[PDB]
Amino acid sequence: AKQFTKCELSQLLKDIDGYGGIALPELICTMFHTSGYDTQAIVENNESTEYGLFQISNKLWCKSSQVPQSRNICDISCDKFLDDDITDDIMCAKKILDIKGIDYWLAHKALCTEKLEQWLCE
Amino acid sequence: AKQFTKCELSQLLKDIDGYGGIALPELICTMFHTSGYDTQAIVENNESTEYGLFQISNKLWCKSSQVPQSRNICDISCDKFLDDDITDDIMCAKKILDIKGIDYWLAHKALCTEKLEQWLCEK
Amino acid sequence: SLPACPEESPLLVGPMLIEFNMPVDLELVAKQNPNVKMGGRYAPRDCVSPHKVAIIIPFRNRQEHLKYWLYYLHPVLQRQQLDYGIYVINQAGDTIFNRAKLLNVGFQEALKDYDYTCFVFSDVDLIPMNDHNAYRCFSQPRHISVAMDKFGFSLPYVQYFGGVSALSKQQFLTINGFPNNYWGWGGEDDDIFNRLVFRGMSISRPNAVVGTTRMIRHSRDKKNEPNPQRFDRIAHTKETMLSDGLNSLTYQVLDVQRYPLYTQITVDIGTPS
Ligand SMILES: [Ca+2]
Ligand SMILES: [Ca+2]
Repeated sequence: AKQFTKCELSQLLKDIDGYGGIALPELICTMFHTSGYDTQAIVENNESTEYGLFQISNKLWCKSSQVPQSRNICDISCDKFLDDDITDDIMCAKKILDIKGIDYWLAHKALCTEKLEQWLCE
Repeated sequence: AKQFTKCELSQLLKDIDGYGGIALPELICTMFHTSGYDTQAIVENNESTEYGLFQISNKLWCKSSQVPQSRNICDISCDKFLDDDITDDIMCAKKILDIKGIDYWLAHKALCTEKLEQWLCEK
Repeated sequence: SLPACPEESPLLVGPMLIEFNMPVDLELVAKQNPNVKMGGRYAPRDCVSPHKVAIIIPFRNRQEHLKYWLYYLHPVLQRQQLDYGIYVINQAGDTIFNRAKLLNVGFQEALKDYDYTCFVFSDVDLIPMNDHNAYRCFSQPRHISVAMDKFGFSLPYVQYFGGVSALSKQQFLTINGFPNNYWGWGGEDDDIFNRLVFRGMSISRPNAVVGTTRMIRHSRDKKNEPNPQRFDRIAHTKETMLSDGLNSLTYQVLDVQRYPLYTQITVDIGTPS
């Protein structure tokens, strides 16, 4: 069981700072409201489920028994987004960022485009 | 399954824009309060059930087991209003519009005749 | 004897990690918060606060939800330097749920205890993510839960007044209180909104990043199935607010429980007509 902190998570996504018009602090704001930095956060729905720190949907990004016809773009089983190792979570989130964009996460436009100082980690 | 956004629903309701004199953002506002853009929204009363994004009732408009005597005005099973295609949902809604007007959805009068500017998709 | 507490509290920490995965022991949160007096009452020993806040919670059979609420809110409310009280208005029976009527009771039942001048009306499953989100009233009616996670952290609509709100005693009296004739889910928040606007008032909100809120994930309820009369009722608030409200409110108090963390008032509020 692993739960990051704001700055602890920040140093881990350093390669993402400047990744396609994306500021790391805006992305930190995003995950705080998305999962609260919790590697084991999970949201269960009727047809779908969202897994881990990046809340990655089994609809198309990963693979589960719930949605067997998922495209499985990250080419991985969904509950690998529940280990304490987000090394693979980052690899998939990077694909989300590259394909859908940072607004896959609803909280970015709504909350994380201004007042970014609280999410800065220096 | 499917649940639309204010912007996704906007592109799918083009052919209905102005139908009955009801503008696009009226619909979007109306269906939000009505179903929340959920295509699988099901609300069943004592003697009826409302189906899908438009919450079409089985009391009069669709063929259902619960209401086997239904007039079935829209020639369709109530269950096709729970899929992820709203093509035939719209064609029943056009028909509800023709007969009953916008007042089938009472949310329109209540919440969707003022401040329509928010239900536009930005870009 | 005691000075006036500042406009802004020094104790505020901002963003708070909210979790619902762990077990909560009401006995422990009590010892966690020793300054909270029997019945869920707290007032600063350091200052005198202008905010005399009665916090009303409409309730039936969500004790596990109530645990988490008290677990997070008491510490927040104390760091906000509020002269507050916690009222859980519990609906006795198995009949259709009436959120707005329970709120009316809470207003009337809290006044019996103390001279409250502000009233936070809060659902039991709504937790704030920032303690800068003030749980007290303003010059205008205050919408506190303005960026809910279930809504993608956006206001679903600009006339939405659901979840958590704050009304001064005079704002609550101007609109004849809340409606008592909304049985079931939905509408009461829209009607209450209509009452305020028709009385010239406007909605005051914190900015999105402050009014953030997590909701405790739960399956819907049979005793609170969606009200099919609501959309018809919202459209006639201007004509019904005078007849239905605080003036036409009746109830029967069955029980009053003074718990360490909250005051629970079990009430018979009747049945739909
Ligand atoms: Ca992982
Ligand atoms: Ca359909």
